Amino acid sequence: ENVQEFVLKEDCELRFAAGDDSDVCLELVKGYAEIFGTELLLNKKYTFPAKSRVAAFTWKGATIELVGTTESAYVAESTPMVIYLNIHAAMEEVRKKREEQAAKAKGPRLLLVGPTDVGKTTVSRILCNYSVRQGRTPIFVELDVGQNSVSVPGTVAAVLVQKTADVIDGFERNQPIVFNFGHTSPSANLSLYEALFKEMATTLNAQIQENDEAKIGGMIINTCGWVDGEGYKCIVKAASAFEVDVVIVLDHERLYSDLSKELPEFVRLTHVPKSGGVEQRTGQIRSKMRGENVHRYFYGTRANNLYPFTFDVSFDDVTLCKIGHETKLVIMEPSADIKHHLFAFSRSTKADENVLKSPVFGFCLVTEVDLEKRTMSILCPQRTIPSKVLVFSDITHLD
RNA sequence: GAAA
Ligand SMILES: Nc1ncnc2c1ncn2[C@@H]1O[C@H](COP(=O)(O)OP(=O)(O)O)[C@@H](O)[C@H]1O
Ligand SMILES: [Mg+2]
Repeated sequence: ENVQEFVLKEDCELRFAAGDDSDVCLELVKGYAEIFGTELLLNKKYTFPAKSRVAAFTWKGATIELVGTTESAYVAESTPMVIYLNIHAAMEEVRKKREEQAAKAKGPRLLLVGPTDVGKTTVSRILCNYSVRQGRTPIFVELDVGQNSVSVPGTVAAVLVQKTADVIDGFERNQPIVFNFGHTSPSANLSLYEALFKEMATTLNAQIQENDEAKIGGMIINTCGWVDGEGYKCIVKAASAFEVDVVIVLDHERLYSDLSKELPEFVRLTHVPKSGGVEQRTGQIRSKMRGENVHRYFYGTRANNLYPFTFDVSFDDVTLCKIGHETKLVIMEPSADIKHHLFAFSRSTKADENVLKSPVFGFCLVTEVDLEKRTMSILCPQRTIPSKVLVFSDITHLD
């Protein structure tokens, strides 16, 4: 197996992408390095799968070994990493000030905005990790229903971050708060999209009253890439609902310029460039990535294999329903057209007005519909259904 | 974000 050795000076990153076919293994063999804010352990072997795009950054200097076939691999001397560090530094300063002002203190809340493929999710992740590394537990809010790093696509979610992200597997998705939107873009139903993140914000505000460390941890809010048209007023409502202190605009000067005139004067607005290592992804790639996210939801990762159950449910034992006038519930009769669709297990016990603004327990996928036997087969993360009320998502998956 |  073929090996590549890289010497990184201080403030450089090794940018590489694993091949189309094979894995690439990475090992820090000298110095200190981090991958999107998580510290690498000396001499540990991190196996990344095909098509991964990764940057290992060092503040002090590093020597790194890559084993396996790469599509690209190079050391970059210029990065915006200090910018990202300074935003974290600034956040922690606000925390101290507010803690001292509370002899309960509320941490800073930061909204990241900008178009797709600017490294927004990556920055969110760096910022969450740096807070954890500072001793804090931030709440990561994920409003991107398309490319969601917390739950399945078609959801709006939040997780309390208590551990740095796993280098390979991202953050722990333990006990998130998940709302089912049911579409991959907000433009499919914008009034429902706003209702859901408004209920996210209110729910979060109540939950943090019972948790001092989460309250002072603050929020890092990742948004989707829809910054034009109605997408724009939606950024302003999200900044309002979550009472954000800071808006970070990534690589969009007109957007930065427009928010500067509309946001309240107390809201700090910063424009940062995208990293030279962010690469543009096609729709085929993002579609494939939505699929892998679904697969992960049920089957977990290589390091943490999850073992889901495939069992039959009677149509008499459940109620199928669908949201969408934009915010009305509709009872669905079992049909062949629900095959391959995700369904959310609602926390509402009855199919009524409560379903809309209720978070969900989790998701199943309908694999078979047996109309003659009046049963469906579902793939499910647990043994028995946690709720009898099943809410439709337009997201489909072939297992 | 998603669609073409
Ligand atoms: N500095 C970097 N070097 C190499 N790859 C990167 C870097 N920053 C981000 N990436 C990769 O680029 C892709 C897009 O990044 P992402 O944060 O998802 O962008 P956005 O969320 O704005 O669409 C991801 O695969 C990510 O791992
Ligand atoms: Mg993103």
